[PDB]
Amino acid sequence: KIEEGKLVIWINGDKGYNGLAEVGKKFEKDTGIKVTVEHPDKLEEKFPQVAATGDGPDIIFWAHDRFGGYAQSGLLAEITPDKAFQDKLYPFTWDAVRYNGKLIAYPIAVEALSLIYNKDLLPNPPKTWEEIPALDKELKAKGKSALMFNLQEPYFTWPLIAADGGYAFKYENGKYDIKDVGVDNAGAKAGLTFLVDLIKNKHMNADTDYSIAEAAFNKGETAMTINGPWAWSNIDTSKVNYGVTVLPTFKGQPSKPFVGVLSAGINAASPNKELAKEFLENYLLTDEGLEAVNKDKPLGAVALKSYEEELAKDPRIAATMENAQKGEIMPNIPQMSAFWYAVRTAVINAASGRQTVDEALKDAQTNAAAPHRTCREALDVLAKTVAFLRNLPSFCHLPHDDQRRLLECCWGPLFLLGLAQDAVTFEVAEAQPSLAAVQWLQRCLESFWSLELGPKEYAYLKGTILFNPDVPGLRASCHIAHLQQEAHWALCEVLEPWYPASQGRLARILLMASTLRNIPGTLLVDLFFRPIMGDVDITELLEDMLLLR
Amino acid sequence: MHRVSAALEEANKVFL
Ligand SMILES: OC[C@H]1O[C@H](O[C@H]2[C@H](O)[C@@H](O)[C@@H](O)O[C@@H]2CO)[C@H](O)[C@@H](O)[C@@H]1O
Repeated sequence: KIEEGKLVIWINGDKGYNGLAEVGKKFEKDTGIKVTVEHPDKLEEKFPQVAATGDGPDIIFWAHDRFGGYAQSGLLAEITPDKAFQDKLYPFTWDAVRYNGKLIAYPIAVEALSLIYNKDLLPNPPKTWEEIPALDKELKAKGKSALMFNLQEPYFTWPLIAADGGYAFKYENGKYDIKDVGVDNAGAKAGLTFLVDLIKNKHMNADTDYSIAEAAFNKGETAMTINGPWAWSNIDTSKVNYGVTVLPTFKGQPSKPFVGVLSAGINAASPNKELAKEFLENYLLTDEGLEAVNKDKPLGAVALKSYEEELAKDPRIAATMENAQKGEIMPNIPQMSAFWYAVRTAVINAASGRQTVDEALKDAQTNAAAPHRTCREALDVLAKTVAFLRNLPSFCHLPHDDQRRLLECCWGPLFLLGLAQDAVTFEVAEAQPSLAAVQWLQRCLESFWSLELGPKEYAYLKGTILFNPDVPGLRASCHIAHLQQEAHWALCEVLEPWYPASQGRLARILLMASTLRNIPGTLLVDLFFRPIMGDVDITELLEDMLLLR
Repeated sequence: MHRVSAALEEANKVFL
């Protein structure tokens, strides 16, 4: 349960975990305390998962922007660095780790996204984004690209989005306005609109991720790329003469990259708080310490004044700083999680074409500024759905095995059809279901709200969905089939007064109902119930309300 | 086994 006498450390996979491991070996040889450095995936969300239960690592490394939330949740311990030690680090990096007036982590280094270009290919990197498309046009003539960076993380595309006017939370009087979100204003829209047009014009792929971008650049397939200090290490070992410089300017204005401060926090549930402090203060946060780490993968501008002055001569670090000035420090408030997820969803939906720029930034702006009013409405619909089945003798008189069987694969469509008729727009704020699925869910749902069905149509349709003869191992299969046919005949008579239009309505409603049946029951739980009642077994819960279990 | 229509309309009233 977080073992005593040992020290487990978690750090992102793109950092110099090997260099850190070495500092751990030196630490282990001196104190006799084992130190294991792990780098799990989705660490950003995996830490809080276990941290709450009481387990997890003793020390956690990540940008300050997340620590604020972990603090509120009570997953971190307030560090106790004596005055003397504080003076060794820049007072500028101490604010990044200060939440509600308490230091919640040790500052390690300041990182900022910069433009990395291949000198041999581009002796002169572009000054503006606008001039990139044309630059890609000819580079292609030689089987090469112009720009290639990760599009799966809004962190990389933010500089462009905020360039014109986009921003997370308005800042005034040393305070953040959790209600003022600028992710769907004129500025943000233009920026993301440019990014999309780059994909549409085949100047960039939508599925491009971190790995793809890195490989493509280190192999000389792309002329430029956007990354942080940690990425300079792998480029060196590759035959590429790169150069780190200021990011392109969009619409005359500079790109404002979010500045982050790599920080180390101590788990509030660890019995090695002292062993931790000792390690982060007398080993890692030292000239030799940060050098070992930096040696593996660059840390940018280290918080340790002494070691910072040595690397200050590095032209690459200077570029990172130039870019950092143009940008702004990341907020560390609890809502930052909701923000990032909302933005991540918008950028990916727009790049993949599942949504338009306006549609994407529309939902993000609403989700970024998060009520579980959605879930509470799903619960009402579910209960409603139970009352609907308790009535309707046709279903109550069916064999119990059939009742449980029809329920096992119909509660989904039945429930969704309930949300529709109950007129409840949803705000999926999941601060892991696939975006494609979620997007498909709402499209179908909005399809019902625009078709404007009546009370009869809904009722007869529900019958068509409930009594499904195709359900494997069904006893009263023939009778159920006769029941579905009746509902289908009724659904038609309610649409019979026609001359022209009602004809395309039956096919429309029908196909729409079919898309409902193709929605993962698992997805429904994670989107409407889990967030309010933890893990849940709908089939089980429903058989209880209907006394079938 | 018939007139399931009238039944459905009545049973789904809870959603009005
Ligand atoms: O993409 C959203 C993500 O951005 C930041 O994460 C960065 C991290 O700070 C960098 O040091 C490096 O690891 O790349 C990450 C993005 O891939 C935020 O710190 C993070 O909370 C946010 O979700």
